[PDB]
Amino acid sequence: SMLDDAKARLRKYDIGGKYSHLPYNKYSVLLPLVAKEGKLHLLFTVRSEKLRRAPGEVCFPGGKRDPTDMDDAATALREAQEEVGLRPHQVEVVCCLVPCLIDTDTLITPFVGLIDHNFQAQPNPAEVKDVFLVPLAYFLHPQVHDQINHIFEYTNPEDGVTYQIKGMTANLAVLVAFIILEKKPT
Ligand SMILES: O=C(Cc1cccc(O)c1)Nc1ccccn1
Repeated sequence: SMLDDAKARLRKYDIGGKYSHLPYNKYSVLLPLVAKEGKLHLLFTVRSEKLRRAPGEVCFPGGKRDPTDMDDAATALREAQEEVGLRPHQVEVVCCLVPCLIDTDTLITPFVGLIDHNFQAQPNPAEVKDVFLVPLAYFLHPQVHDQINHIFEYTNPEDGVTYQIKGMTANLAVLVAFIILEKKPT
């Protein structure tokens, strides 16, 4: 099946806990996969304009590890719950992708999660201005604008709203699309 095939692909890129004990400032992100209308989508947040770090930018749910977290995957799930109301029973964490090094002292670990079909986002307005889906296949043929670094523009055909996706967020979206969608019969 589509979901079994995605999980099987994702598992081949799982690095697991290999890098998780290293003494960094630690953040986790959830790359949330949603199946709608026969296709896979990624769920993105738009950060509240109130936030000091990157107000109004598109990112994945996630945040800083805290002492309660049993592991890095727990960080991502805790933060996703706080930000968009995703409950742990509504997500299956399939794997841990390549961590992202930033600022010399920070390590961001991404987890891919399969999201339950009955989940409906409840944006927490103190943290999240908007939540939206992008079809995973979009990231294979994105609409690119050079700002000189590359920015994706995605227009939701439901309402005509355009979102800008860039940086680590855009890079991780492409990675997940390659992993899941490369080399498939039609
Ligand atoms: O803070 C995060 C996770 C993260 C961590 C490092 C980089 C990044 O782009 C994203 N995501 C968030 C925070 C508030 C509202 C929505 N989403």
